Amino acid sequence: GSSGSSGQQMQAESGFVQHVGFKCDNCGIEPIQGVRWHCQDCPPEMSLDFCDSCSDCLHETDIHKEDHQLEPIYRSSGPSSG
Ligand SMILES: [Zn+2]
Ligand SMILES: [Zn+2]
Repeated sequence: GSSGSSGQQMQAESGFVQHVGFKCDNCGIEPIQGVRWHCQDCPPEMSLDFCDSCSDCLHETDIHKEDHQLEPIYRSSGPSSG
């Protein structure tokens, strides 16, 4: 059991992961804060991303479908050069 909500203010700050570039393909929230649900079924090119809010939502597109699965991405993992 888990569920959280928030508006649009002082969001980008010590509290939740701020994913830049990734936008929710459900509501349209970008950047995506918190956990970024990245589809697993979809290809690496047509990879989708849903916000924790739209994590329990169902979206079906040309490629994406309801059967497809989603991966809860808490923190963003990259090269972190430097
Ligand atoms: Zn959303
Ligand atoms: Zn998919």
